[PDB]
Amino acid sequence: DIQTERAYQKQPTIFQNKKRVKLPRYYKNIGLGFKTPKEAIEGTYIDKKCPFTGNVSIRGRILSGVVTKMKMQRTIVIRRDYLHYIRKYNRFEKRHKNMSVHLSPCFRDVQIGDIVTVGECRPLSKTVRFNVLKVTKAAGTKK
Amino acid sequence: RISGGNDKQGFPMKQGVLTHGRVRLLLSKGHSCYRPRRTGERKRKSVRGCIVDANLSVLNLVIVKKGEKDIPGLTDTTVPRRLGPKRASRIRKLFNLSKE
Amino acid sequence: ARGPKKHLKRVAAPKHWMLDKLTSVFAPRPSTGPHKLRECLPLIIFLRNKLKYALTGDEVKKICMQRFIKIDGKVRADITYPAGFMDVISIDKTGENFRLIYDTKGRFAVHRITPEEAKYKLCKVRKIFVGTKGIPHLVTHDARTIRYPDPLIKMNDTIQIDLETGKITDFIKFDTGNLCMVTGGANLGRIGVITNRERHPGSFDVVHVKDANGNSFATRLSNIFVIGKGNKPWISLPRGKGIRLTIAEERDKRLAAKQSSG
Amino acid sequence: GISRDNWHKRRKTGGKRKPYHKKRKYELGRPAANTKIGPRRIHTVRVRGGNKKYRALRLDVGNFSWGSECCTRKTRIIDVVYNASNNELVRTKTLVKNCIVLIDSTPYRQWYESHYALPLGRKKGAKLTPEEEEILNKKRSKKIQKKYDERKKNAKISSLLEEQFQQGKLLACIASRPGQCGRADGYVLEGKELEFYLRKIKARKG
Amino acid sequence: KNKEEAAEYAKLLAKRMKEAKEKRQEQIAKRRRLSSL
RNA sequence: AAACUGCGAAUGGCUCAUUAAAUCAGUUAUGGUUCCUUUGGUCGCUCGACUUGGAUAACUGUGGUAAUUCUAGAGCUAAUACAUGCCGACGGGCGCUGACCCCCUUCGCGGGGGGGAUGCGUGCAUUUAUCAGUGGUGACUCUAGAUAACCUCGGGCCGAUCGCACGCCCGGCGGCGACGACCCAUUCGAACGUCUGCCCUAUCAACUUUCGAUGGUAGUCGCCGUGCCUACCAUGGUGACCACGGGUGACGGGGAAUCAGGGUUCGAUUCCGGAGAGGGAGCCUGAGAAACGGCUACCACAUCCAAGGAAGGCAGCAGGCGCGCAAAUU
Repeated sequence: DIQTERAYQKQPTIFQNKKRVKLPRYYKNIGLGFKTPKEAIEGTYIDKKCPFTGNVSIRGRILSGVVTKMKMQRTIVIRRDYLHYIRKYNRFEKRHKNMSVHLSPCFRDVQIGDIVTVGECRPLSKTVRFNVLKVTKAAGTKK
Repeated sequence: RISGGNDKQGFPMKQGVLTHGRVRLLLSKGHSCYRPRRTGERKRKSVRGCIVDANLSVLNLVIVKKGEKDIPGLTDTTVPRRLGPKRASRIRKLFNLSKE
Repeated sequence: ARGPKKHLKRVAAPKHWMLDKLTSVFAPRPSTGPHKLRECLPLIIFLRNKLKYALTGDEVKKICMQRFIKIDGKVRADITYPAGFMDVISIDKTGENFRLIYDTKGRFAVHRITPEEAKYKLCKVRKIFVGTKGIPHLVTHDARTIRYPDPLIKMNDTIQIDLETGKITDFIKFDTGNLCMVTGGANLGRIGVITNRERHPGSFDVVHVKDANGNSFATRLSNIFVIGKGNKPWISLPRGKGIRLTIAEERDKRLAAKQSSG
Repeated sequence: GISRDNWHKRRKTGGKRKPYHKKRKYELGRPAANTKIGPRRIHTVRVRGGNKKYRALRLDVGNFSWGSECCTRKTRIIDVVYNASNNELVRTKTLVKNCIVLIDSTPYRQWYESHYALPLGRKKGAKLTPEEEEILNKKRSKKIQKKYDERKKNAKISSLLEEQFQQGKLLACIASRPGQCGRADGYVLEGKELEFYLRKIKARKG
Repeated sequence: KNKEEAAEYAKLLAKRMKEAKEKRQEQIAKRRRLSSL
């Protein structure tokens, strides 16, 4: 499956050339009461940006939003809808911000509609400052 | 020994610049022909070359080899060395003092 | 700006100094030191504004350079030295000794003490780390880095330190029931027993504090000190005892004192 | 100069910015070190905060490790073999981080032979004729030879290492950033790492 | 100063290692009491 | 006095041209960074000279150019400038090495349990790899420990520094400071990130993208996080919840005027933050500058000139011209 890229793919912590006569996996608890998924601990994949099996640290803000697009490699677009109070008219207007968010392949069962929970981490890329922390599937969607 | 002097527009020579005209040179601390004012200042001056032409004001000449003749302004009167040594080691070397 | 600021505008100065707005454009910018800009009381402001020995700032030069003012144990010849919380200002020729503890109104009170009291101060620990060769180091609120502290001293405790040596004597654990001077926010100067530290992982931990009169309030943990075991404080308190009697109580207690004293 | 500015770049949306300020200093770029194989030329920089940074421009020695059994020795780098960045930074013999380099083995071979007392590399028939390490394959007491034999139970080397050690040239991976630190340190490839990189050398080469 | 502080902490740390072992052995004596209760 | 050295000159002051998710504001992060200074740690932890070396300035002398805060040659002479380097603590530890050696068991081979010379290496910082998992977090690939090495000649530290008061001690021991110094911390910040918030415009409806647009992977660069930049990839990213483009007599805000309650208009202007020093650009020094009462070009303008050359930057305080309806004392 892995070693698709030009360079070799491995976790930088775990050393895999102890002398013999399966690769042991590095993982950590993310904190803030979030359970690390079994897939992250069990998995074969390597992703440096995963908040369970990568070099990224989650701190500051915890947001949530509906998944919109799962198009490009290892990241998705969430869409955070909110109601901005204009005071003159004592009314609200429906606004949205759609942030790019990195989606660790420990979360495999994700569909466009699932309410994803994200945590602020160091800038992964030009537009991405959030990794995914857990996934709740859209209300009803089981079949 | 020719130690080099001034162009007839006044611009000083530059030790090892290897031309006969004037060059505009980006000078710095630890250079000839340039005293900097601010720490790190790096002005662009005119300096005359090292090749001696008939396009000079004054040459600076330092006589190394003492010849036959006495020469009336130079070797007639001796001016004694204004200051003597200050550091203890230099005094110890001058007078040939021991280390006890 | 393209480098660090060296001035401080009088109107930009922290409110608790109680500098006016007609003497000058500038306030004294505190010299870099143990305490923060917004939390320190500079020496000049403790000499010419509060105690009123000096009149000008050149007077404070003529007092501090004579090596009389001994802030927590050591002589200071810097007119803008940041004296801050719990620090002991010893003016030796008058035989006077002051501890910088907050009045229940935000400002630092002038609180005189006994020289026997002046020998020690009380320091909130900021953090603990383990130094170069398993050596436990210990950083306080006035940055007094202490090597080899007692191992039962944790992050938010206090330590009664002797000024003449700079060694710990006794330490108050951050536990529920212990006295608390609040050293930040709206509740600045308030005194009361710690009731419930409420943990907020990733965010700031709020800490409820019940008063001596029962007027319970709350604060962010970072703004909270501990001054005593249970109800008994380890310092002498400034008059009012960190209660903050209300504007109505202040008014009728001014009226009562204004008539009764005469 | 050569700038490291976020503000010269188009926004997420695709709309392009205007500069509100001119190039700041703290957005330095500096030209690439582009360090080569050769006799040591390490220039120093002065960087943000009056700190030093060691521009390697030529670098040959490197403190490479042999993780399998913990030893790490200063060794001469001989070639750049493969780079996962560019195919040109192999043609142009440029040491960068995560370069694959041929290094000498003789410090590692001297160690292996001065710890396990087993001739490693070295074809059959080809003896050590000068009599240097024939002395350091024998000549113990009773219980010291016993200790070496108890240790010698765990001296099986991999087939790939055993083949590389024969040529006197191991494959190692630069873990340092020679342009920054001025060192060409790293680790010797073993196992599925070495299988992967030998397949990539074989893929590009033939 | 380095030597005296090291010894003076070593005696204080020793004292708190005896306090910690008495607390440890009390909670393992409570495990022997939860088998007895 | 001068002069070398050190420190500052990156603050203050001025102005508001540019700038419309920028700036700015509230709100967090820095477990992603840097930090002169102060403050407190640390500063015989390394097992390996009672003080060293060459200058250079001020000074004296010889000048040259029409001219500059221009500088040249010569003769001396200092350092907390510039280098260079010990003794001490210091005697030994601790890891490998391993000659040699004593004992117990087997009649003996063998297996264990003790001392063991010489040699190697050793501290904090550095860079890489490996092993175990003191104190700490909500979470570290944290801090600390162990191993193996490295340690740049454009070079980390480990004090060749200076003052007051003088003493004790059959020559040795010390007080009160000053300055210096690697690293940790602290203060002062800075820098880049989080969340949410901006005027008019659709006679601007699709825009961005193999001269990087959004993302992946590996480097380079950078103080560090990041398409910041390179190489190979993937085809993304944004928009009728108004993107994208254009305009603004647009620096943002705290605030100002008006005012039943809602509002409307203003904010160049003394506090905060940003920006710029005629326009762009590049850089030296330094902890901090892409500095302009620093330098280097180009463009525009303009000064002095023996016509060879040199010097300039008031959107600092005054003041002058010009521009204007419009604004003060060299």
